[PDB]
Amino acid sequence: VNSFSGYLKLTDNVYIKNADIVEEAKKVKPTVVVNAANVYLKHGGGVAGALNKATNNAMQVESDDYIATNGPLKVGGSCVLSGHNLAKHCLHVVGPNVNKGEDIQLLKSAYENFNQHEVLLAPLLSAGIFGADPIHSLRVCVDTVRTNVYLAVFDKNLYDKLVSSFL
Ligand SMILES: O=C1CCCN1Nc1cc(Nc2ccc3[nH]ncc3c2)ncn1
Repeated sequence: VNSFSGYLKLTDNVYIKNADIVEEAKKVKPTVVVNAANVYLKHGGGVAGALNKATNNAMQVESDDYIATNGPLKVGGSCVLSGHNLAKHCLHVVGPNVNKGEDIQLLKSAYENFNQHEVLLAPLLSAGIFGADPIHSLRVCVDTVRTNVYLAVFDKNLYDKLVSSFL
């Protein structure tokens, strides 16, 4: 039993809700919140911009030190950093950005990072400003993640379409 409330159950392990991931994180304080990161951990917009804003830019400060030490992430890769005031940990995961020409096959590799964590709050990878089809992202999530994932979808219209089209 966990504190996630109001989710629709899609499969044994995947749950979905129309919610602002920022507000959801502040309420549950999950062990892991997933960020829709880029390889430079530049949290300018989309989910990342919103999460970072909620940390008063502390996420960005921490991320800049991470990059200075380690260099950029790989597309499809991840790193674990602090969750600041939102969660114990933030799993920064880089899905492919279609608006940069990146290979959509890397979306499966991106979701594989979730399997290293028993329970996660997450957005749909490569959705929004990353330019992928969210219906496809949900399909890859369900077919790749085996741990317990609670998906937050900001747009109500999109949430309803994802549910109504789910196989
Ligand atoms: O819906 C999708 C599909 C893929 C990415 N994506 N976005 C989100 C957004 C979100 N929260 C949010 C929304 C608007 C905001 N403005 N300022 C802060 C802030 C926070 N929570 C979950 N997914």
